[PDB]
Amino acid sequence: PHRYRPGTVALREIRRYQKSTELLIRKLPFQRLVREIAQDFKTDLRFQSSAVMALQEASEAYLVALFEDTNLCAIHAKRVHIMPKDIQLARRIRGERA
Amino acid sequence: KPHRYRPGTVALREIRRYQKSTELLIRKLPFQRLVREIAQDFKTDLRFQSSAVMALQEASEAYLVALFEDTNLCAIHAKRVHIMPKDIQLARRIRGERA
Amino acid sequence: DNIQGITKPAIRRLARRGGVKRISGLIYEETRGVLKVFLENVIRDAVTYTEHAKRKTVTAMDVVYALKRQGRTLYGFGG
Amino acid sequence: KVLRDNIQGITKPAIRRLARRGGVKRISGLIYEETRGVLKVFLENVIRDAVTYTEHAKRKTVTAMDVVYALKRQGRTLYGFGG
Amino acid sequence: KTRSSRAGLQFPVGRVHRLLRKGNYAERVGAGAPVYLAAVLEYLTAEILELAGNAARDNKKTRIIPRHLQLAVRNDEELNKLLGRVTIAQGGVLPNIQSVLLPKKT
Amino acid sequence: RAKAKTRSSRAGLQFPVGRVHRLLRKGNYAERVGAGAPVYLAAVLEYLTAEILELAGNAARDNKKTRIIPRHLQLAVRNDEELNKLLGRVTIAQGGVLPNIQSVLLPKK
Amino acid sequence: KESYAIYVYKVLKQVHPDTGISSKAMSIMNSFVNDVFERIAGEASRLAHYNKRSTITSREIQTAVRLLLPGELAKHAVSEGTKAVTKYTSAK
Amino acid sequence: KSRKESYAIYVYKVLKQVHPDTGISSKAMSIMNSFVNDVFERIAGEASRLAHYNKRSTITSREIQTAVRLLLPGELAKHAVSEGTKAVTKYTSAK
DNA sequence: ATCAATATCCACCTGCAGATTCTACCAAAAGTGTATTTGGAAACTGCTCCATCAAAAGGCATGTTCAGCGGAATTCCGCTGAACATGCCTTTTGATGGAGCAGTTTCCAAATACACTTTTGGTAGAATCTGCAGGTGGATATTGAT
DNA sequence: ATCAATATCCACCTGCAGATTCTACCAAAAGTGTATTTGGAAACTGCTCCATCAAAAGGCATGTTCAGCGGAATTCCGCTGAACATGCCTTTTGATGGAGCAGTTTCCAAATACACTTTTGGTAGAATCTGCAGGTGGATATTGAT
Repeated sequence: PHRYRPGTVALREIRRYQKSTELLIRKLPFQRLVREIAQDFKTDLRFQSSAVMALQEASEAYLVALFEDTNLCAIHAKRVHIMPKDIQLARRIRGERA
Repeated sequence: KPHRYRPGTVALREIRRYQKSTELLIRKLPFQRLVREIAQDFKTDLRFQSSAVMALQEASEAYLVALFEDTNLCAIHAKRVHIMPKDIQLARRIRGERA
Repeated sequence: DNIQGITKPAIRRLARRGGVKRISGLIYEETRGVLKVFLENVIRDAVTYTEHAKRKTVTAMDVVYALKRQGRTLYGFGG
Repeated sequence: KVLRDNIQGITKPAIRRLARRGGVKRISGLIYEETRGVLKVFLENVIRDAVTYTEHAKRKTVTAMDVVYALKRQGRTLYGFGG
Repeated sequence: KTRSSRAGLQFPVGRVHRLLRKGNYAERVGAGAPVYLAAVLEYLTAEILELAGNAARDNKKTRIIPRHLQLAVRNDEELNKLLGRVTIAQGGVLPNIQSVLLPKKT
Repeated sequence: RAKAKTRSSRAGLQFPVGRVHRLLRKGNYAERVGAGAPVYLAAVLEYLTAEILELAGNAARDNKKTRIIPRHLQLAVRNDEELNKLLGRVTIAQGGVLPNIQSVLLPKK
Repeated sequence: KESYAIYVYKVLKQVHPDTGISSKAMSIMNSFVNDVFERIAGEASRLAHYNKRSTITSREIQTAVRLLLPGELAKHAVSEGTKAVTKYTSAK
Repeated sequence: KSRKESYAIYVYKVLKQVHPDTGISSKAMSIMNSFVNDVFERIAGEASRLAHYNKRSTITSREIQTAVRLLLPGELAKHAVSEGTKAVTKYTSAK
């Protein structure tokens, strides 16, 4: 009849993922996405596996850092839950928007 | 019987007014002494072309105006209308001027 | 669709490395959209270096050069 | 003549005007000192590079071009004016 | 005949070819390179001048000033993007007040 | 000896001066490249390389490892104010991030 | 000192025959052309080196233009470039 | 198969002076290689601009020095400058 | 404070994917020496434009009073995220033809390098021309008090 | 909702600073025409390493239950800013000494340009070695229920 409170698990997850460096999105799904998007720019393309990897590393590192800024925006609004408007603010201030 | 504009009516009047014009908003000589002071602390005996000073002023004012827009967006995010130092700080942290 | 291949648990894992403690339900589709815009900008440029070199295979270097002009320099595949 | 405290030459009314151009409606009293601090850092980095270009060319005069190159270095390109 | 007329251009192909050489961009510069580049430059200045001239017109003016150039650039998605890190001296900004800051309700 | 002392040995460097010169030339950076330039440049590159490895090596020792991996390059760079600034817009593959949780997010206690 | 002024002025007359331009605006237009030239040339320069090419041709310039300009401007810039080279090429 | 030049052996040399008993993984060497190339291009680019700004055809050690002061953060620039001055001095003062 | 269920640590163990070691071949470098060339420092100096003092005046900063009202503090509670254990559908891992990425050879369209001829963009300074800043006044909102 | 107080919009008017119009010189371009050199498209080809497939592996989808977040409503304190009086100090029109930027000619330290020789960093195939990633056990801290 034991249960961990919300937040205790989250916190241990943060500890865990800030300790490791492995990729966090699965490879095949990511690969399919990369190929689908590229097909819109030019058909019948091949990818060096190192190219998909470079893409996954840059994408994850890009998203992790965006989540850091998103968190600072949620916190600025006195919240602990990040929301879409937090991401939007961060992007807008970043110039990816204005 | 008296008369008084409400807090906010004047602000909006001013925003419209300044977003409409393009002249520099900081007094000229004060800004020039400021540039001369900071420069001097880096290297003594420097002269400045008057247009180098005007160039720094156009760039500084553009930087500050754009920074306040972002600051404004951070205050609004926190459901406020008053910008505070922490809005300016959040904006600069996100911009990477110290993130 | 495929973008749904990027799952809630993986998006959640990214958020955790970012120090995020609590997550709203609408974050997942928001993330996917941002990820897609990111890949589109970068892949577009990578594919443009590929075509320029007259290849049919996108190389690590094409990606690296693309990340660099997007101001997102990446070390480790050359750069 | 010694130059001191010129950062106070950036008055409260001038800072308010800049915030109006930036669309700001209400301003906390602490904004003025925070902004002066921000301007100072900004001017320090640009003048630092502008003066480095001046010295490299062996000049005693900072030119509009020196400032324009310093702004471009920092990703704040400026048009017209030297700049 | 000038290379600019041969190409049907207003911008100076000769000058651009020379600027290409003195800028040390490569050991060699093909003959088409400067023609193409001059065409592209002429095209972008036509685009911005079309838009700035229109802004001058909306403000009842015959002479384009920095502010008309800024209005034309910030009001155009793509030009705004190409010049996203550029500051036009004496251009000011685009009139724009956040919704939440306007008075009353409804 | 074997009369032919490489430029690097003359300058007292581990980095390749001949290579750096060659690279400055074939890079279209200028019409000419003075003799001192590649020397100065090689020394700067070697210095910065020593600087990061020194710190990355310590980062490895602290984890009881003898082999520097990407993770150790990332910890060394992001924990040094200056290297972090110089590499502020760089992503080191497989480097991860610095352990850091927002104060306001820790347990109520 | 050379400038693109007389050329900017010719294009202005083609798009707005009765509009003039202040010297400051002209100076901004001159910074713009120089800026675009350098950016396009830089991209072309790197493009050549990445491909071990010692020559910059209309082909690198075109790729540089596609990498540098936003969608609709790229399309029209490319058409104008292509057209000027095709015409120039049939003239002699 | 064509040659692929890299700074890896000189990076390894430097590693041994600094930490004789420490090794480096392949992926880490690749990161250091990218690092050297990135710094090289950034410094060369700024020196290039510097010579062009001053209408000079030559990139000398003087341009490398100013490029360095413009690019590196305070203290790093301080040491990097002395390291470079030292090697040029050592180079000149010799046969 | 007292267990009870877990999560976290640490010391030890060892199989192997990845790193270190020795040999051998060689095009590509890098060092060296001679001959020719030149970029740019030095010395002289024309002339722009930067620093500076002068003086007059009103635009605009400063300092005070006083009231409007935003925003933090506090209580309340709807309902959304998060924990958790159930069941398998997708991703991961390793074996395999073949598409191209590259290495190599050929040779011509196209790019230097060189000697003249000719056209033009700059600019020096004259002048003349003209859009609009800026002061003025009055029709038209937009607000604030009631 | 009618009023009064004010700010804003706006077309008309004119002195004038900034602008487009030149006459005339021209150093520097830019163009014309061989002569010489060569970068890189094109065709052919060997070895990678990429796309595809099947079997083994393990992370994700799903629904119930409920802690607890954070927006809604309420309150009131104290800061912000409108209004206003006062007077400084910026702005502006001027003029002047001379620092120091920049044009010009002189000339050698240093860079380019082959040509010949030595060394070296990179690649390939084989053999041997090892740091540490996962795995186990057992201790003990941490968290949640009472």
